[PDB]
Amino acid sequence: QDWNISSSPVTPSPSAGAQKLYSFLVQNFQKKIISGAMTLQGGDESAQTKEPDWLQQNAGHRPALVGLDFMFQTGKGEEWYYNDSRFSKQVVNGAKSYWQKGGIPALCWHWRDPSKDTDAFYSPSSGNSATQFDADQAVKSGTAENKAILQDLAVIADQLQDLRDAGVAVLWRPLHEASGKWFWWGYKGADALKKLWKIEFDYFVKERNLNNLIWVFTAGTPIEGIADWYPGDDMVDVIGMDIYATQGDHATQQDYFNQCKSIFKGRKIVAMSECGSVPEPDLAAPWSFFMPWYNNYCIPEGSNPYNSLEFWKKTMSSSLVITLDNMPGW
Ligand SMILES: *[C@@H]1O[C@H](CO)[C@@H](O)[C@H](O)[C@H]1NC(C)=O
Ligand SMILES: [Mg+2]
Ligand SMILES: [Mg+2]
Ligand code: NA
Ligand code: NA
Repeated sequence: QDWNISSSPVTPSPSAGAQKLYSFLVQNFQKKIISGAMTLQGGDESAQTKEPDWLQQNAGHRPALVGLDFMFQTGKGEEWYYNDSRFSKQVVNGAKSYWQKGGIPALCWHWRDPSKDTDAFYSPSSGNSATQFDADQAVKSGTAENKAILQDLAVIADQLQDLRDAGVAVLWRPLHEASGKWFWWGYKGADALKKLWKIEFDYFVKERNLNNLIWVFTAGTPIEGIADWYPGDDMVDVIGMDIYATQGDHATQQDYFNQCKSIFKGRKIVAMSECGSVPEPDLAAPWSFFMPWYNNYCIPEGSNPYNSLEFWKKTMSSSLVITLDNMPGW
C-alpha cells in the first residue's frame, strides 16, 4: 500500500511555526529518524534538561526533540507547582528554550483527576492509587465532570497560548495510551475517548485559536481494536506508539510500525512517542521520532541498561538520526 500523507496539518491556518514543524516531519519521514528524550517535570530546576545534557556530553549531541508534561499544572494539592513562579512556567519555558535552539518540544499531560477529589490520573483498573473520575460524564454538557474538564483545559490552553504568542509550535499528545484503560480518559472505552478528544480539539483549535499544535494520537500499546478509538483523520497529525520492550532490547518494532501504516491507511506519519530501549535506527521501520522515558530509561544504569552509553554514541552519530545539530532553526 502507498503512503498518503497530507502536506498540511489538520489545524486550519496553522501558525508559521506549526507549518514549518509539520513540513519538517513530512519531509524527513521515511528518510531519517528524529532523536528525542523525555524530561521530568516537578520541583527540580536542574533536572529540566538532564537527559538532553547527558546526551550532549556523552554522545556528542543533544536530541532534536525534548519531552515535557503538564502533569503538575493542575490538580489536587499541586499548588506548590502551579502557584510557584519557579515552576508555574516550567513547561512553557522548557518548550520555548528548546524551540529557540531549533529543537522540537513534544508535550503531553498526565491529567490529574479534574474533580480534585484525588490527585490521581490512574484509573480503577490500573493497579495503582486511582481516581473515580468518569469520562462518560465528562463529555456530557452541564455535568460537574464537564465543568471540571473545561476548567482544566482553560489552564492548559493558557500555557499553550503563551507558546503560540511566542511563535513556538509543539507536538501535542493528549489523552495518551487511552486503549490501555489505565488512565481515567480511556477507562470508559473508545466512545468517551473520542468525545473527549473532540471537546479538547474544538476548544483548543476553534475557541482558543491555538493554531500552533501538531496533534499526536497514541495508538497503543495495546494496539488491538485501536481503529475504534481513532478520533479521525481531521483531528490527528501523527500516530504515536508507546512500546516498552524488554529492558535492553533494541528491536526495531517493525511489526508495530507496519500495523500503524495499515490501520491508518498510510495517511499519517508514524512515530515512537514513548519507549524504553530505543528501536535501532533502520529505514525499514523508520519511526518519525523516538522518545525514551526519563531517568534510567534514558541515562544508563546497571549492567543491562535500557540505552547504554555505547548504544547512544552509535545512535547519535548515525547518518539516519537527526540530532539538535542537524536542525535548520525555525
Ligand atoms: C488519501 O487521503 C485523502 C485525505 O484523507 C483522501 O481524500 C483519499 O481518499 C486518500 N486516498 C488516496 C488514494 O488518495
Ligand atoms: Mg470524524
Ligand atoms: Mg539493520
Ligand atoms: Na499491543
Ligand atoms: Na552503559
